[PDB]
Amino acid sequence: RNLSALKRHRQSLKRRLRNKAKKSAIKTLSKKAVQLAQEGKAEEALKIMRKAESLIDKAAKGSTLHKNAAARRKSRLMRKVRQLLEAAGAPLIGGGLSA
Amino acid sequence: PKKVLTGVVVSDKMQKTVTVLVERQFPHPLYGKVIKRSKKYLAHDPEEKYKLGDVVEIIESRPISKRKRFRVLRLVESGRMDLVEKYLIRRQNYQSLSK
Amino acid sequence: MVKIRLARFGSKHNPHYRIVVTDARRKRDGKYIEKIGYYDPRKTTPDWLKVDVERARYWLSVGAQPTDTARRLLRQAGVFRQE
Amino acid sequence: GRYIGPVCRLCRREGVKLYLKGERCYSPKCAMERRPYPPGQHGQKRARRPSDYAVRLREKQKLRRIYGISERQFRNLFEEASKKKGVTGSVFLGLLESRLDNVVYRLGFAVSRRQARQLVRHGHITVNGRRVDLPSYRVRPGDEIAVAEKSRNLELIRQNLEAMKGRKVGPWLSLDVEGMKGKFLRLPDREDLALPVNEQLVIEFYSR
RNA sequence: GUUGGAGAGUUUGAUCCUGGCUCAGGGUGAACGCUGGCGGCGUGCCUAAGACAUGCAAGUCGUGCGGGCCGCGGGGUUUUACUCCGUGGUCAGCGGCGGACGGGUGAGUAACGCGUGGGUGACCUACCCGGAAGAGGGGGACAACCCGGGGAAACUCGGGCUAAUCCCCCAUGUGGACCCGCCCCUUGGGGUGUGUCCAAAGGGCUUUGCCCGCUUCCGGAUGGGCCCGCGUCCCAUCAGCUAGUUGGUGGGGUAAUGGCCCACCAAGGCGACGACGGGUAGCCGGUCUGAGAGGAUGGCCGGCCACAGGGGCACUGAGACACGGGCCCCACUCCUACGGGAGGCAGCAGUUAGGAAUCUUCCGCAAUGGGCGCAAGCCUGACGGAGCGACGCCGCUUGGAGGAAGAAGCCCUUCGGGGUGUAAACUCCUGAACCCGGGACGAAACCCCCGAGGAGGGGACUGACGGUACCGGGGUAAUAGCGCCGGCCAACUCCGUGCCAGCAGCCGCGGUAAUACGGAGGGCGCGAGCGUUACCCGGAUUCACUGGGCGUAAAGGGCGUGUAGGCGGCCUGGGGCGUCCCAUGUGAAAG
Ligand code: SF4
Ligand SMILES: [Mg+2]
Ligand SMILES: [Mg+2]
Ligand SMILES: [Mg+2]
Ligand SMILES: [Mg+2]
Ligand SMILES: [Mg+2]
Ligand SMILES: [Mg+2]
Ligand SMILES: [Mg+2]
Ligand SMILES: [Mg+2]
Ligand SMILES: [Mg+2]
Ligand SMILES: [Mg+2]
Ligand SMILES: [Mg+2]
Ligand SMILES: [Mg+2]
Ligand SMILES: [Mg+2]
Ligand SMILES: [Mg+2]
Ligand SMILES: [Mg+2]
Ligand SMILES: [Mg+2]
Repeated sequence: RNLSALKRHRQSLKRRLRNKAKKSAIKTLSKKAVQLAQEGKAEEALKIMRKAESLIDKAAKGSTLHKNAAARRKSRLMRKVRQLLEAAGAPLIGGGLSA
Repeated sequence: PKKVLTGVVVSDKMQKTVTVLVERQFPHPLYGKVIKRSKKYLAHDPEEKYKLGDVVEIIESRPISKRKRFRVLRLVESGRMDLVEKYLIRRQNYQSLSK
Repeated sequence: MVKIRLARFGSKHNPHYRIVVTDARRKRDGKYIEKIGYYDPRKTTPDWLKVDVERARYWLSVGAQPTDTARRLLRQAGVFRQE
Repeated sequence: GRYIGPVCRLCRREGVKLYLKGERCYSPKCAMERRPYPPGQHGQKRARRPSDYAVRLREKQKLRRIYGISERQFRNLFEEASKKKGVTGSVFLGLLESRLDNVVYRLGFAVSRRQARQLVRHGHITVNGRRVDLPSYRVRPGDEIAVAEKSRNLELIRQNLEAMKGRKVGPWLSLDVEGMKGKFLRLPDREDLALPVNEQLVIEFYSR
């Protein structure tokens, strides 16, 4: 009586739930480095982008955070840590920051 | 063709923004007379040196605000306040239709 | 993709197709890009099949794969002859 | 489809000998050469002034009845003449004689267009070797009008084919008796076919 | 071989003028009245975006993966049972691609919605094509299935396994992305340096090869998002509207600019060139009229928009805020075993209600087209076809010739005759319908062979329309109706009627001897149609741009002053805004 191709909903929901995960994982994660970059440290902070960045890209392998939307976060996030760090610190350990 | 337009200002009263008033002159599609039609544009003056009386040029530019999609281009002449009157007086003729 | 399909016209009981290119998701008789020849299967004329064999190789190069009743026509006109 | 009614009334009503019957037409028993006045009771009674709209209707009816045709085709095959370049009044007289049911009459295969149309419609006349059973066939130049060989032996055609033998065919046709084929040469002018029609009136009619 | 313009009746004793009303014309997605034959092509719910029974319209892939199930061949512990290998088909499931195209509607929208021209240094595009470089290892998940439990179905829960083009990590890095500087145009474009980050799938066959896939990157084509100048209905009896409003700083957000969202600042924004509000309405190419200018219309063909009972909502994907996907509130409806469930024809038919009115619950993928697997092939109410309806256009038939100084009946009269009238009957001539025999075009490719899965060539299966069209032969004269007859307006007499019955679009006619009413005879116009009504344009130079007026006909403000606006004497020079000329692009197709 109905379209057996309603299966796409199943595929949709597990895709959705398998999207909210990693996308939100970028959030709280990159919400951790900023405070750390604000509250001072860099070793245990510039180490975080290192993985944060790696995840954004990994989201871009699939249909989650796709496109150059990473290049919206991967650009505006490592845009602040710099300015964050000269506020007591100066760009410290050899992480993702060029010079 | 990014539509260059030339027109007299009307205000210098907002930050980085002015009010170019340009004039269009054309016939009447029904009557052979050649009539005037005018329109007000809002422009982008980041130097804040385009001021009142300045007869300037504007261009179809990238969106800057809601009603601000044109940039200022260059200057033609500054000593033109007698036209601003014709705006200052018209809108003050608008005064006398009330209670 | 983009197709080299046909567009049927003419009176009923007189199919007159236009060897044409639309986008794939387009109606049979819509805003095509390029007509490249007429086609009648009922054989009313001696010149009953024109084909831009040079302009075809445009869209054939830029990526336009056609249908059975479209590939054979380019052969009947000789687009694949080049040797 | 056609008139199918009383014919001699037409000829009396328009005060002109409409040659529609056939052999009786030129005979001394042509109703006009018997009763030359409009029919129906008030014939001999004094006919008052023709209203300025009248005389332009009647000539229009003359031609209409001369060729045996309705008034949609008459109009539609008149619209074309008005649009088609040239003098409006005689292009119209061109696309008329081009009609198949006329030509056969002009070819003397029949003495009457009304007679001719039947022969056309019945599968007897042939154009370029094809069984054309259409009266309203715009005969184009260089066409082969002939009696179908499958029916070129009836007891009607020969009598009326013989009846022509050496008749002065229209100065625009080519008749071959026994060969039974008649080729459409050029195309007519009013000066080539003189009729009692001020065709300009039909214009002035169809402009009111 | 395209070209364009007609007026008339009506006020008065009578005339001229202004002036209005009415008519003849063309068109219809029309209906209705009376008739009614055939075929070709089209077209067919404007009304209630109201409610829908039922059937059908969105699937495809074993050359991706695992499994239940049925046939066929092989089997195993020597063994029942059973279990297994291979091949075909079917059921479903994980997975990939398609359900964002197709098809319907016109509620909404007075808006960058549409049309036109541009911009994008502000972006997107899977399947297509072209070029460069690659696929080395390891881990795992959830359904299908098994067990159990519940419900009438809907369905759902709890436990336990597992494969893969599924998930995840590491390895390399053609190359892409990012922060910070540097080389050139300039809005985020183009390189480069150091640092950081990012890849991968297998399946098959004729395996030392080929087809189909995968991953990163650049480019083309197509298809989109957005911004802008310009034109787009009425009401001035709507004269003020504005607190995200208007600009900015900064952050967010998306593929991208944005006052799209939020925080702080300064008061700014719009309007008589008509802001705000009200009413109507989808827009265009086109269509109808008009000589033109103009006026009205956008059904069906095609382009764009918006909607899928009303409304909001986000997910999935490259793409929707998605008609036949999901969620939630409202209203409606349907189902039952009463605990509870479900549904959305403005998709093809078809029903109901509303109406003056609107199609068969048909056939087939043969064709074109679309989606899937390479491929055979599946699906395709898109479509191609037929079915209904004189709704429109066109074509065609109800016979042709001969035939009476003129049968019959009917009509008129002055009784002598005159009309229907070649009209009828009659002779001949062909033969719509009918009958038989043949029988299509639309249909040559996907497939197979040779050939390299190339080029090229050879071979073969396939039709709903339809035994239709058509063709060959035979063979009967065989439906005609409607309006009008006072002027406009073509077409006349008799009878009855006697301000009654009635006709009538304007004038008007009928008040006894009617060419207007009712009937006949006859005549005029059309003809398988004819008339009525409604609407659009015209006629209406009667909103006057072409193309009008204001002494007495409707019309000069009661006068003055004056802002905005409109308009402006003579001469010279400049810029060339309007203006004019040439080229080029666009102006899609259909019209
Ligand atoms: S010419 Fe013929 S049609 Fe004319 S009236 Fe005489 S017979 Fe009758
Ligand atoms: Mg304006
Ligand atoms: Mg001229
Ligand atoms: Mg831009
Ligand atoms: Mg592009
Ligand atoms: Mg401002
Ligand atoms: Mg509306
Ligand atoms: Mg539906
Ligand atoms: Mg939820
Ligand atoms: Mg098919
Ligand atoms: Mg018909
Ligand atoms: Mg008339
Ligand atoms: Mg009386
Ligand atoms: Mg004027
Ligand atoms: Mg007076
Ligand atoms: Mg006044
Ligand atoms: Mg052009």
